[PDB]
This record gives sequence, structure tokens and C-alpha cells, in this order.
Amino acid sequence: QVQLVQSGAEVKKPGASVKVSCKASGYTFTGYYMHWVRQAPGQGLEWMGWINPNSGGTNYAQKFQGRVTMTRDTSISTAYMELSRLRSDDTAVYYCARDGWYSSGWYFDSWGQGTLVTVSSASTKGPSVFPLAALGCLVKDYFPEPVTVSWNSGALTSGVHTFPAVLQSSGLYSLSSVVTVPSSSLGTQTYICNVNHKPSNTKVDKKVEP
Amino acid sequence: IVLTQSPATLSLSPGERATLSCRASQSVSSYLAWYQQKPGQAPRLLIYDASNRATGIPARFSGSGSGTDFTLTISSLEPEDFAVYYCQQYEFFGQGTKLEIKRTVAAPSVFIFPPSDEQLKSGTASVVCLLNNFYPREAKVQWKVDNALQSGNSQESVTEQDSKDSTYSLSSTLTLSKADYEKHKVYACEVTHQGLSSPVTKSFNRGE
Repeated sequence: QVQLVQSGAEVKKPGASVKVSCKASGYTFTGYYMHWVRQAPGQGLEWMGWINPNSGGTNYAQKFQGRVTMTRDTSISTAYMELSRLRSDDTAVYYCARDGWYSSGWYFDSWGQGTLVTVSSASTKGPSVFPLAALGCLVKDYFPEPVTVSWNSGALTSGVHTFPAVLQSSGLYSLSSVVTVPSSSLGTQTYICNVNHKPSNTKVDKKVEP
Repeated sequence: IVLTQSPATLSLSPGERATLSCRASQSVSSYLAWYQQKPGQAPRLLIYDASNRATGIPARFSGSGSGTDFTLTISSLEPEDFAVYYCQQYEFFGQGTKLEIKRTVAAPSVFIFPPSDEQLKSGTASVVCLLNNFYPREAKVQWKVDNALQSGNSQESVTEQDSKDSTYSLSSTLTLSKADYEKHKVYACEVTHQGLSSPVTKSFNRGE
């Protein structure tokens, strides 16, 4: 069984460079081309280039040419993709994909899990958690993605809606997590939202009360 | 060069047949491929060589077409078959077609939330309008401050189509400064949705 495991997410300032790894297993590493496809949030797929792990030869997309470098290390069956002089619009999920077909075209039968690369001139910051006294929590002004919100340490799951984050003009993200409950338990059942923003090691328990 | 997919969004119920189009501007090789991408996951290969099913792909998936027009067909839509679908040939991808579950219309449950006191102590006031569990997703939320329309000072977010009830939820946030927030009395969000006979307005006053 084929597996493509990529490196964790990264956060970079505009102008800096990022390097993503992609370790392969379950097949002859030097026997199949490795491609790199990215996907901006909400947008479609975009081919960047491929590398022949046997030869080491490359073929970069016309728009990433002169900014991308694709290498490989056969001894560890790992491919690399370095994108330098980054811009804000380079924020995307970066995938490594194996093309398994000698004939015909490029058919990507195995993909990595992706590596989110956030490129922004903003600095990291923990969120401000404000209650929404249906009740919820407002996870405002944080950077970068993501944040994980649970209610009562995951004991409460039914009726919970955690909305996708929005990028505010300030460069910071913000989302809301609401939940619907019977009105009989409001003066009795205690409702706490647990916000966890790993990038800043910020954890907030906020008791929502009418 | 560009691959154009049609339609941009396709909404059908489980059990029906969905047909996705992928046209090429130039007449190009019939070495097309179709992929399936669910939210938060990588694309999965479905069709290759325009009409060959990949490994582990159910028989309901089928592809056809050559030259400049290509099609992907699914016979009976299963709830697991609703996602985004891209066509690709060599280094060129299509913008994608989203396949959503068509559901019986449901009106949104509208709620409004005044800014919390903690935020007000920080000099900012965020008012949140919640639209819970509705279908379809095309809804218009408009903020009214003292019954006057707002613009340019709000943002909204919509969840992915729920897997349990096939509904959507929308969260809109109006953000003002404490000063500008206290210069006005009635804050409202007016929801327009085809499940609603008339636009619904949820409001509150700064007191109580």
C-alpha cells in the first residue's frame, strides 16, 4: 500500500522561503515521478512541477519557475519542494502526488495529506474568546490557522456548528462556534467552549451563561 | 489551454444520475482524468484515459468523451459521492464542480447576539447573526442599525453541507467600535431565504 506523508504546516513572512518534505513508502521510490500540486483555500488545484527521483531532473511550471526548487533524497525516499520569495497569495495547501502511469498522461493515484503554508506579514497571536449569550463563542483576532473548538471537553457534540474562519482586514482570523440546546437546561447545565490555538499554545475555557 | 467544467455547482438527490462536463478550449489528447476531493482531504483518482475506472472505484462511476468535450457520469448518487470533482489532463486542471445533496427546502432559524461585555471593555463591539440549518445555501443577510442598512463593516461565513440533515448554517458578524455602537439603539439582521414567505428580522435594543 502506497503512502505519501508530508511535513507539518508552516508559517512564513512575505519574501521568505518554505521547504516541504514528502516521504514515500510502499513502492520503489525511484520508479515513479513525484509531482507537486497546491490548492489555495476555497480555490482549485494548480500544478507546480514534477521531479524524476531517479534522475533528479525537474520540470517547473512556467509561473513558479525561478522561485521553486525540487530535490529528492533516495536513501530516505523523501522528496522536497522549496518555494522562495513567497507572497501572500502563495498561501495554500501544498500536496505531493505520485503519477503512476508510464503511458498516457499524468494520473495521480496517491496524494500526500497536504501541508498548509500560511504566508502573511502578520505575527502569531492567541485568540480573544468572547461569549455569545442558541449560544456560542466568538474566537476573534488570532493568527495563524487553525483553532479547535469543543464544548464541555467534547462531551457535547449534537447541535454544534463551528463556522469556517474569516480573514479580517487586520490580517487576523476570526470564527464563531454556536450550539443549540433545550432552553430548560440553561439555568442548570453549564456550557463551556474550549478554544485551543496550538500555534500560540493558547487554551481558553469560556463559560457561556445567559 | 484552459479546461472548463460545467456546471459550476450541481445539486441532486441521492439515487439520481449526475453528469459533469469538462470542455477544452483547444482540441487536446483524450488522456483526461477525473478526481474527487472532499473537504479537508486530498483528491482521489476516479477515471483515467477518459473512460477507465481506477482501483477501488464503484461501477456507478463512468467517463466518456474525446477531443474537446469530456463527461463524467455517476449512475445512482450515493451520499458518499457528494463532493468536488476536477478534470485534469497533463498539467492542466479545471476550476471544479461541486456536487451537493439536493434537499427539501428548509427555512433558517435566525438568532442575533449582542456584543459581550468583555469585548465592550476592549473598545470593540461585534454583533453576530446566526442562520441555523437551512437549504439551499443562497441566502442574503443584511444588517439594520436603527432600521438603516449597513455595508462594508461586516463579514459572513457558511459551513459545509451537513452530512446529517444536508443543511447549511451561516454566521454573519457586524463589527463596530464601542463608540459607534453606543450611538445607536436598534440592531437587526434581515434574512431573505426562499423558505421564508417574507424577509425575517431579528432585532434587539441596547437596553435589557
